[PDB]
Amino acid sequence: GLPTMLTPGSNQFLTSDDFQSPSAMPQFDVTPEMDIPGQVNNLMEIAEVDSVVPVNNTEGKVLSIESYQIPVQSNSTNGSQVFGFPLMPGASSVLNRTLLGEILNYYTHWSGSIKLTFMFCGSAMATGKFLLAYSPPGAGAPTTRKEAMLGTHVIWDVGLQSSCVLCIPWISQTHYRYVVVAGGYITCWYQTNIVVPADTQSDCKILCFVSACNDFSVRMLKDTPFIKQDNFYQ
Amino acid sequence: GLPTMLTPGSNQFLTSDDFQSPSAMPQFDVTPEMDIPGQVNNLMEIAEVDSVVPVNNTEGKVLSIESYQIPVQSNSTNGSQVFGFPLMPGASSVLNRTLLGEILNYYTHWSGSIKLTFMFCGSAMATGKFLLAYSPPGAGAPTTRKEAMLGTHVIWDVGLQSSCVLCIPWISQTHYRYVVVAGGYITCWYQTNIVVPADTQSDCKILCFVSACNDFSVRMLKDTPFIKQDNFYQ
Amino acid sequence: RVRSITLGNSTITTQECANVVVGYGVWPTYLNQPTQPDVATCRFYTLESVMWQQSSPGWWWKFPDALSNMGLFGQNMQYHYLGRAGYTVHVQCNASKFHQGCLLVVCVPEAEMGCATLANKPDQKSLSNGETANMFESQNSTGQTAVQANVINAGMGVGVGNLTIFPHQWINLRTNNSATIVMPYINSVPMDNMFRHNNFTLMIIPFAPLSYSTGATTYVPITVTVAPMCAEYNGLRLA
Amino acid sequence: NYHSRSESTVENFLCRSACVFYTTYRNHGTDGDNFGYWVINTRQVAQLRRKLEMFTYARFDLELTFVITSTQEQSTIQGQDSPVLTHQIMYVPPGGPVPTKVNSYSWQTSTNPSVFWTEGSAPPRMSIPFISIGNAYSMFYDGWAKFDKQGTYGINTLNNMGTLYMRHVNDGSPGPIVSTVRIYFKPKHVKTWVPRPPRLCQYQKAGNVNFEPTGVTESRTDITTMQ
Amino acid sequence: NYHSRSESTVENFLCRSACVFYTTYRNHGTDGDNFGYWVINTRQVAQLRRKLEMFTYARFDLELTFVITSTQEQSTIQGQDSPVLTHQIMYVPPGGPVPTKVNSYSWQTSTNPSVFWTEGSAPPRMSIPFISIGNAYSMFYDGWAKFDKQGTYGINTLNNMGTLYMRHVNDGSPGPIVSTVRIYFKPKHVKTWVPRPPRLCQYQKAGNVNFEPTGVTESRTDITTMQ
Repeated sequence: GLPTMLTPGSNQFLTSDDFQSPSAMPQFDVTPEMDIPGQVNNLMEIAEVDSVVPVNNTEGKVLSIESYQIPVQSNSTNGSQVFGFPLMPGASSVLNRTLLGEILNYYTHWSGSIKLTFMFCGSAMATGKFLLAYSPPGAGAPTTRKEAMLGTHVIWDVGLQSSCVLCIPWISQTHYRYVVVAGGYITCWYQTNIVVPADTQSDCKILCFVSACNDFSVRMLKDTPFIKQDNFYQ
Repeated sequence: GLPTMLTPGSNQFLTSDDFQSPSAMPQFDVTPEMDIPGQVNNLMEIAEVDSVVPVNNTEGKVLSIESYQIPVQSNSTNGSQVFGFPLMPGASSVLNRTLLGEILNYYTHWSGSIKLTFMFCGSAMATGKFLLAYSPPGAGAPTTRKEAMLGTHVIWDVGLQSSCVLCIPWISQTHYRYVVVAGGYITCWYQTNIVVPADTQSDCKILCFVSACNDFSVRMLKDTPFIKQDNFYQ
Repeated sequence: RVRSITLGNSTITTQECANVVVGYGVWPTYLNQPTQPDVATCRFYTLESVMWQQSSPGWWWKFPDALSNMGLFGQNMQYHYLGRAGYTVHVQCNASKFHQGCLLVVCVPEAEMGCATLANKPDQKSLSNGETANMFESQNSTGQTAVQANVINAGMGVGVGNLTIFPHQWINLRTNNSATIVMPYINSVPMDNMFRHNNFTLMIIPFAPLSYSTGATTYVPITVTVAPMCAEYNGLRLA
Repeated sequence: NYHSRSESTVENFLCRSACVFYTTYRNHGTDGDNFGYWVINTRQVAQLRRKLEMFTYARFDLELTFVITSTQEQSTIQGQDSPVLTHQIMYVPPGGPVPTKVNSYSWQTSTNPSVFWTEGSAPPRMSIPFISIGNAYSMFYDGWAKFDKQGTYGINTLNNMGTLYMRHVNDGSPGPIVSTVRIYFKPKHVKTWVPRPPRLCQYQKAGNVNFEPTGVTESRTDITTMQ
Repeated sequence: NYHSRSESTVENFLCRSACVFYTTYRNHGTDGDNFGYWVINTRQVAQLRRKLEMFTYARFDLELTFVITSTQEQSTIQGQDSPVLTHQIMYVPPGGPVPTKVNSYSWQTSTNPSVFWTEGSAPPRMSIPFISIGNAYSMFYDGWAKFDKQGTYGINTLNNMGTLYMRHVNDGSPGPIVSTVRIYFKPKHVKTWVPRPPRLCQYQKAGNVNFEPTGVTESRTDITTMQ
């Protein structure tokens, strides 16, 4: 009796709609929820967690646990570069498969600060200094110890502390940037050689961690570029 | 369950409807608006702006900037006509491609007062008088200086002021008139010759401006008769 | 009378009765990585004067490229990745009372200019020579990668008489000799790479040709002086 | 201020309607194999399986939309003039009778939910509640259904969500007609616990977590290189 | 009093539903080129392009209505009796997977919006929000995407609004069927900045502002003439 119009867009199945669906099993009582520990309500909780960064991405090492270990040579030229990777959490293969990068690859846009932690895994008696230098996007990676020092850097003294947390700021012209392919660079430099009670043989290692800060967000959900299937698995 | 009728006009796509459209990208956060200078909310703001009128529309001059320059002869018969064009902002080619005429050609009906500014671009020591005469629609353009003076006119004295603003009133039998093809006439007359310190060679120029007044409106939007395409540009 | 204006170590002379056109009614401000300001760049950069002749078409400058080599603010364009600035353009004109002519001094935001060859893009040199002005022509331009700099279309495919829609000023030599335009930062993003984006261009197009009495100076100098305002940049902190 | 984390939430992350299965069933056949079926699983589509297996326990309602389209086949039958085609999508709850023939007694569906849809209308839709004697679906089970059998590792009967069955109510014409169902899956009211690392190695079997070992990431030339 | 300026407003001036694209796609084909596509552009229809380019920056939502009509072709196939035809209009957001074949994996549209429409109903409709990492679409860009390349002048990736894809879900009959989509475009919630002169010279290319120089207006015989 009540008049009604066609309202174009009816009798259509828009995949991204929020219409109520009739219940195939009404008058059926579901079991009550149980207080399971670990309630997660947002993927950033996963992205806020430190994950070990594989920086030793050289050929032949990605299949071993040595990909996570940054080698610190017992003797090397002062001002040599210990390591270096670009600040592309969703693009650069160093940070791509981390928890942060895994979350990022599920989305198209992202924004926020990257939290990097470098931990020295050498002896308690070992001492030494490192230049953890950060290059802003567009600047280009430094080529010497002096160029790294003249920019943003910290003197990470191994003897004083075995860890160094470095918060990478958000520098972009837009509110969000694309996850896919500037971002910046992290380079470490031998300020001083590692000094030990002069009797050791093997070399020290540095472990890297990546995390998101509290201002991290992702906008446009998409399919991750990592899992692939030819058809149904069964 | 609730009864409903056919209500003729349903399941139709009326192009000029205001029905809500389902969002293909819901749960997507658009970037916030930025305070960009130049917020325009109405085309009359464009139409209220003075635009230089090409009055020197003689053949061979429309491709040069001389089409905007009204030549004022160093010596000519007193009572000669400096220039003259009809008051057809959307029809006459003199006013057709101005900002006002460009806005008008996007509509079918219009109403309001035309604001005309004439600026003398001669020397500061130059002096002289002009008859800026306005003919109401249906009267016909005057043929002599006396006929122009016996009607609506101003004595624009070059020495006293280098600009003259002339507000053309709204004279029509209807609230709106069609943009397409009476309107009136503007004619300028040599009241006196231009007088200079008797040593100059080149002649002076007059620049004309057209604008809409605060009571200007346009009713029926249509396609402009100026841009044309055979098909899609790509 | 005479008004003296000093910014940094630069001083210019302006009339008391000088009309100032403030962009779109907006005075340049900051966006209130933390952006870093540079007040040392707030100086008067007087470009080389251009000689206005009886047969001279207009000129244009694209100001991110124009001040690209002007000491400070040029070093800052080269140095900082992101930059933002409003500009005070002051166009002077030195003429006697025996000189004629009218000028349209207009600043055009996003003046994307076409090419002489339709299936081509203008090159960097043709679009902006920097501190050197690029001149219009009274006829069609010919070139594989040259800007279509015919005066009537203002290089933009529009009517040159309709250019008054942009923040403009009229210099009638019998009435005025100067033009002050205060252009805020106009863009679709809060801050942009300055080395590859000209936010606006200044067009000085003589609508009435220059004229002069016998014995008077043939050319009339047109001087453009630009003062960046509220310039701020990217900022390099945290590591 | 802080940027909104709205679409990063587990509800927005997981409640996305995706196609998880499509099958074709005939209108005529030699045996009674003229029906399509699908045991409701979340481990057959890699994208959805990875997204769900990023958590250990989940609890959600199944919203299913069926996109059924029919095609007339080849030739040799004239004057087809088939009337409109009606489809039955029968849902079999866990422990319910499972058909083996197109005209089985189970299709009479005394207690199996069933939706009858006529072609030309909006696609049929039904919602399955959280059906488990347990308190949550477990994407991972470090245990045996029966400790005696080695092959029962990782299998528990608490994740069985039922089976969907599709068929033609009427043939319409004496000529061949084949229909595709194209089930679209959408979890609703999702609660997830104990987050897990994303699956790195490619999946091999739907009922296994077996994997060929893979590198942690892609390699580069040097530890100091930038491109 | 003052006459009303209601329909002169930018909203009324620009929010007018116009056809911006039409394409035909087959139901059968040799390759998989049985689909229509359209990169969403505002610079292909001269009237709409001129109206939008009268401003420098714009910010609007895209309302799209699709008018899909199917026609049976020629002959040599008998007993066609095709069932109703279903169409899929998949929208690909910027940066999303782009199909190359009629049966590409992108059509499974894990995150690409897609509308399935059966013929005989009201035309399908979908609305695209303002999608740009920038704060407004820029109809004019006096700059280079990459300053090194000359050919990048006037191109910025902030105006990319995605691509529309159209195809047949079902063939219906073994005979030829060709469908035209006829997309109708309508901006909503339009805010415009920095007004510009109307384009005088005729457009040449969609991705260029190049122009053959044209006279400022039409000529007349004399500066004092009246007709």
